[PDB]
Amino acid sequence: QVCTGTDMKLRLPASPETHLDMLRHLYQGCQVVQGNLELTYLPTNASLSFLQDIQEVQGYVLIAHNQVRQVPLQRLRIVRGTQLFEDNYALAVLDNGDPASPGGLRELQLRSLTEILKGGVLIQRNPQLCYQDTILWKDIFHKNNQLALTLIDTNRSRACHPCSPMCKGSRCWGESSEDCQSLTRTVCAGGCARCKGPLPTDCCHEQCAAGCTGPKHSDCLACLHFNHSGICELHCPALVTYNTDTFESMPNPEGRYTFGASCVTACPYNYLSTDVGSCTLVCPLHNQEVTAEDGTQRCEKCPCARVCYGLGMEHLREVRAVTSANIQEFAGCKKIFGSLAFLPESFDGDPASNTAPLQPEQLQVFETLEEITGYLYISAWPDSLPDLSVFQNLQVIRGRILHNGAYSLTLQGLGISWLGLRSLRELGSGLALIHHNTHLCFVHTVPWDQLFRNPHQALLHTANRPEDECVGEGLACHQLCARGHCWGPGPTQCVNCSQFLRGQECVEECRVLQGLPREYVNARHCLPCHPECQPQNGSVTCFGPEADQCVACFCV
Amino acid sequence: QVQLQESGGGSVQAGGSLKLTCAASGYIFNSCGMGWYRQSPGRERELVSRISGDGDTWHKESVKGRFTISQDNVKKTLYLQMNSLKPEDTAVYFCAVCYNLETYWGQGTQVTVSS
Ligand SMILES: *[C@@H]1O[C@H](CO)[C@@H](O[C@@H]2O[C@H](CO)[C@@H](O)[C@H](O)[C@H]2NC(C)=O)[C@H](O)[C@H]1NC(C)=O
Repeated sequence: QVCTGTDMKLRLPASPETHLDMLRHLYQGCQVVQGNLELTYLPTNASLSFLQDIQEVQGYVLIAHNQVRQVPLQRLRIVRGTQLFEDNYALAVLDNGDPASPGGLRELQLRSLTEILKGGVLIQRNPQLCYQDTILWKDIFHKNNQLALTLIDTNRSRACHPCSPMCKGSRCWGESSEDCQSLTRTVCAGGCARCKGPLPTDCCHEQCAAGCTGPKHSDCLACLHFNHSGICELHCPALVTYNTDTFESMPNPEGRYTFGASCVTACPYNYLSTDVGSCTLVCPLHNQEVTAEDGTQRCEKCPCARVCYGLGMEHLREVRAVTSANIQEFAGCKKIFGSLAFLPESFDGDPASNTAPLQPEQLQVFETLEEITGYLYISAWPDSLPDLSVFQNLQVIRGRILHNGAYSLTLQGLGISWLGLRSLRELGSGLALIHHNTHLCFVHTVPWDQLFRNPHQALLHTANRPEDECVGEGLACHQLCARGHCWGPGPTQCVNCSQFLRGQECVEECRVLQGLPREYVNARHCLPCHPECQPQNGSVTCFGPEADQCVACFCV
Repeated sequence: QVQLQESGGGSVQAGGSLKLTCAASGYIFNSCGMGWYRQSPGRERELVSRISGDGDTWHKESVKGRFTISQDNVKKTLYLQMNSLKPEDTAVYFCAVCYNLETYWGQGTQVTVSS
């Protein structure tokens, strides 16, 4: 029911062939959009029925550069505007029109939208759009909306059918009788912020937003602040109460975490639980992340040890790419708080800022890297390097920050022939996008479903090297890779070994009983012997690597 | 009624400065944001600088550091101080005030930067 929005603004989707698939995966079944609902560059034939359940948007709504004529958001009741398009608009409808029937948005059909808490409305250059000038927009803006500057272009290249004759006051989102605008603010008695009618009895509880079906904080169409199990309330119950004599902290059995506009018993997967009682993706200031025995992580206020920040964090907040100017900042980092993006400028250099091209050998700085809390984005890569094995120790990309707000892993326009991300076992959130890598095989040998953690995730892929061109050249998983899962060719690229590991190579059998030198197995790895251990012709030989655990000769 | 009117437009060289004045008359106040829009020929009217109803200031990135928005509650005026002007700032500038959730507009004043 709760999903994450995007953060792409007007930027062009790199893969139009899969852009719509991404939106479907994000929003199918979703009712509450945490973040921004951005619907852009959609073609005339785009089926958008997967948006039909969206009821709340926490950030802004952007509908831009589409040729599709209808965007079905008829259940959207409230846009909270906690983020704003251009920092000013909760609703932006731009350039939806074409460069028999012409494309271009024809109606908004926001027939349930009765609440814009913060932000104005921007509607520009939509040549087929009607009814933006038959809506009393001031009714939708919340009583206390402090930023509602609004600019609505009403040039159109077609006649508009009048509102249905059943619409009171000639206000409607479209031509049908179901598109009449219901007023919930300007018709209220006693200046109450929202009502369901003209009398004082119709005033909503002040913790409601958007409207009501009755007088109580359980009759709201939306909560102004927090939904506490069907009750709209100003704040969630604290996780701690204080003993009334000592004021020592006591666990509160009714305590809840804040998550968007709701009170939850536990933070959802990939979110951090704070001591403040909030679910967050980025820890607040002066804090440190701690992993519990579950794998669940808590944020904790803090002599706080030094940390490796990636792009989008601290001094790298504005930095576009990993370059030769900042590459050394990641030396020895097991965990990068933030993201990594490799762009053409990373490896071309930039003479304007006198930034030298990033050399391939410098990418070895990531060999220690196990975890990226943000995303990994690679749109250029050294042609000499056949894979991404500089990240071969990377175990998880959390995706707490997502490229364009959607993608935790992006690989595009590269010359690599395989992935080589042989430790990658989790994409905590976001989609993977792998396209237009002309030489890249070993994409469908990866069990992507094992890496994902929620059903809104998927691999989107196109214009890589065709599966049959890879098969006809003999580029398949090694025989020792369990279930034909691998990240590249040979026995060092298996997801899971069929037998044993001697270091990085999957082998059929350790030299426990035969072969020289002898080895002992430990967690299905072939670790050797102390050389002064005489090889037993019959049985085992070593139980450890030192001369202590040694049979035939400190066995010196 | 209520009216907004801009003055102070003019023509300067690149690097010049101008101060636009938006004079409000009638019963109107900045309750839900006020600011300056600009519109070039063959281009959209777009927000440049803004003060919200609770006093938060915002500037379009291309004018950040060069434009200064201010107000005089006694005179009921909104100002846009423009320094280090660039040819790309050439446009008609409009003030807009949001009051009781309705947006009111001036007539616009021409600013021309030559280079
Ligand atoms: C607050 O959240 C509760 C979930 O606990 C919402 O309750 C659901 O409401 C819909 C329709 O209103 C029903 O179809 C569901 O069966 C309800 N579920 C439960 C568990 O009660 C409630 O609508 C929310 N209130 C808001 C957002 O104002």
